[PDB]
Amino acid sequence: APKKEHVNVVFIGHVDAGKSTIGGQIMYLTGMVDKRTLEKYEREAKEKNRETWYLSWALDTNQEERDKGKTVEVGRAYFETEKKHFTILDAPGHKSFVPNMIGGASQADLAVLVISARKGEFETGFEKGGQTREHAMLAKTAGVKHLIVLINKMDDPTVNWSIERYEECKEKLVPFLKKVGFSPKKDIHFMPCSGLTGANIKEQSDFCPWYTGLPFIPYLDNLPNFNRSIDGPIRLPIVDKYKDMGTVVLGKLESGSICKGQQLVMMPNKHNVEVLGILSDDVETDTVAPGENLKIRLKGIEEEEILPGFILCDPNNLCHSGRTFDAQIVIIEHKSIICPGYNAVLHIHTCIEEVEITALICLVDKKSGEKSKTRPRFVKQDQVCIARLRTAGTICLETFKDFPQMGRFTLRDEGKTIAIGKVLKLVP
Amino acid sequence: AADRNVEIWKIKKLIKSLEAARGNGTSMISLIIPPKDQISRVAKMLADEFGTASNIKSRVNRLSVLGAITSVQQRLKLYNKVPPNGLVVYCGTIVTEEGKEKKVNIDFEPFKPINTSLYLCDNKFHTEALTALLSDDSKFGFIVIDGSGALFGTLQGNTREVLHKFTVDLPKKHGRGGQSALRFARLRMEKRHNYVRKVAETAVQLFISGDKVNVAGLVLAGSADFKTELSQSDMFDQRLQSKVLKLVDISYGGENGFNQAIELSTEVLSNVKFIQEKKLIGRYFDEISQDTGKYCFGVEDTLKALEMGAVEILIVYENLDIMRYVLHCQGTEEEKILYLTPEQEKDKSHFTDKETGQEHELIESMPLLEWFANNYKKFGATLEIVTDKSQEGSQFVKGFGGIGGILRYRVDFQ
RNA sequence: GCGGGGGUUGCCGAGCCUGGUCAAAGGCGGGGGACUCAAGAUCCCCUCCCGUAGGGGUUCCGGGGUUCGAAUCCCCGCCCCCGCACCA
RNA sequence: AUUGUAAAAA
Repeated sequence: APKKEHVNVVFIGHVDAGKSTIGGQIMYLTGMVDKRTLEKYEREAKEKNRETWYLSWALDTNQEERDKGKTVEVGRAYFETEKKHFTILDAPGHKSFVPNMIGGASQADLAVLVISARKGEFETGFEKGGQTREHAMLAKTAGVKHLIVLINKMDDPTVNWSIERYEECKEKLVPFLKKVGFSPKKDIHFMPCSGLTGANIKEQSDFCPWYTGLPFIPYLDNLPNFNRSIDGPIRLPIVDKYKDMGTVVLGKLESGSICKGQQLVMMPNKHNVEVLGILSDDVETDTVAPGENLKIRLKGIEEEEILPGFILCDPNNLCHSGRTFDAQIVIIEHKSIICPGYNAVLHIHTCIEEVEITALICLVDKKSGEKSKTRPRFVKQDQVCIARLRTAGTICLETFKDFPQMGRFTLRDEGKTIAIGKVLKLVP
Repeated sequence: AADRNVEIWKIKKLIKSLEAARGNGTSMISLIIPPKDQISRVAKMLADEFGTASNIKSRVNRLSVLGAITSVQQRLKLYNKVPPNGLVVYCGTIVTEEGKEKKVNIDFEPFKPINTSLYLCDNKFHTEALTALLSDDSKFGFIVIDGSGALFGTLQGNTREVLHKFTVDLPKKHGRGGQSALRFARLRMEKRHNYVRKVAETAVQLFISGDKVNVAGLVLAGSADFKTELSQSDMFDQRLQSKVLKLVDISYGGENGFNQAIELSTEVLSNVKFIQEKKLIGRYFDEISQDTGKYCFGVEDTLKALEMGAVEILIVYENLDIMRYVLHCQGTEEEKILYLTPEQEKDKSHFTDKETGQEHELIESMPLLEWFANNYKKFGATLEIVTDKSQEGSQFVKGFGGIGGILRYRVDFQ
């Protein structure tokens, strides 16, 4: 009988964008957290002299996070609208913590890009040093295709629902998104809000008459753009590990359905393992269909050295792996020379493994897909080519042509992005 | 300086080609007579050695050991005194390529004084002492902190080496909007507390030997908040705290963030000075990123480009079977100067690549780095002999061929 | 610092108190040998530099003075060691 | 009234 859909929603934002504050509202306004709880959050924050974080302390959990008003470890919280069940993902407001940010990006399908409009906070977000770049290269890398752009901090001293700041946000993002992750101009939705007062999250503001579109909680519910459910022999990338009620494992069901009490096997590992209890998204299930962010209690031979960034797989039809591969790379800002023997760290899904380019194949154009018939010394900025790649150890991969969320990769070195990679031939 | 490039090349050669000097039995004497000793004392103690090796056991081993004490006994009376550098002698008999046998008799005076003594007869020569002649730049320690674990390692030259590393578990669940701070504090205020403790433990176990830091200093690499707690700790206090060269804010940990901690700390180590060579392979690369043209790569371009002007830096790779040959011409009374590798060289009739097949007659052959060492100052300013162990090093050898130059003008190429 | 006495050939030490009869006794050590397989006692030869014929050259700390002539006679310098004492 | 190392037993 009637099921509400299980998908997560993720908040990617400027460092100071109030990703926690909007979180705190959206649970309160859907009743998921009690009045008593808001009173206690008010009190604990005041007593340690932290007034303007009352809502933020709902998502900011750790000490350094509460203190500064933005996350460092990934945070998960459950709320329920009229059509769906959500787990909402606060992704770190600090930038040294990219492993918590990739696991937040990975569980998406849907990503909400939260931009602060405040003078100082807005402009700084679109620089190289901001978090907007690192967040857009991750959403594209995780499969995101409908971007929700939420303009926060809009009822503030220096913003009076400024249509000019709002237009500045839109205008700046269409080329910035188009450049960093190859986004098209459309499948983008804009909405002004404020997180501190909750303006335009559930009810319409009268400080803002010019925006007569839907608020955030009525919208998000009624958005049709969800592409999560994938039939096939079954696949789970591990996104998080932790002990609570038994040992628990979190990931996205990126192919098929896994029933309670049954074998998996892990990969490349080949580690036999049985489910003990299934919480799909954040409620108990015994059956669980594809596309749902799984939170499984496991029983295995190992349970505390269990590594994130490898797959669980069918026991039954286990799954492709490398450690040698050919791939298309596209050189956005090394910005200098890559020739053969170049190294970097490799992001696919929740993996972050070292990699080196063995031999360099051929040059390829952006247009038509057409390769050169000769082979080069090297490649430079704004070109594209095909290269052979060895990882340090062994990763499990699909081809981009198989499934792009296990195929699309990011060449990470410094706090920058050198190329966006597309795996073509899995060797051996 | 250009004269010490040649010395190091010689020493590399010498070192390798004295292990490749293997024999059998105890026919392979290594003798190192230290600064200003007593010629007669040594020569006598070798007549005491010949006397006991006149038993020794096993026929051909006797007779060969005798003939190899005899070679030194005769030549050691040539010397008037033990020079200030001492005498290093290596006498024996070795099998070489094609399973052929050669009586090897070496006796020299090290360029820099030898600081060790040794009379030892194995079935190969000993080469460990000659490493001390070129000696050290250091040798840094690297602590890599991350919220999943930590890693103890060193960087000596361009070589990252991993000495030790452990992983930590933290419960990443604290509630769902109604956050339990008893879940926050309970296990973490002891995981984190014991972890800065164990970092300081595994820093004192690994980076301190004989009451002193073995490495020259520590570079500390880490994610936020875990390192300003570790640096200023009382657990890290005393000797480690006073050897903190630089810190580094990094985006990842482990071996991934061991690389990123050198990228960021490059010029503060310094002088490593192999790291600074990797920087300068950086600088060659980002000439080649631009239209300004002071770059060349490969043999061909690079070569004619050194011939018709001058390089500021001439950058060559340490191992390197490419050599300068001078071939006369088959027609006689004309000649060719060509660069070959072991494969082309085996076709002694053409001495060239199989696809061309051109006829030649070789007269002399100088190793391409040795030829360069002996003329870099008449063809440019500065020479760099370079390693492959760094990501810039790796690239030089793989996709330029371990040969190129930063010129003093705008060149053009094929 | 002030004095006093010393520095010899590879080393140690005579001989220098006897200026020409000192290229320097002796010991130890080195080198060559016999000794009878090998050491190695014992003994013999050689042992400042240079030189084809016992020739040339240079010595007794460095450098001068006096003498036809000084390693040997007189003075200064450096260096060493020793007392006593202001200061070190 | 000296000193002498390394792979032999159907």
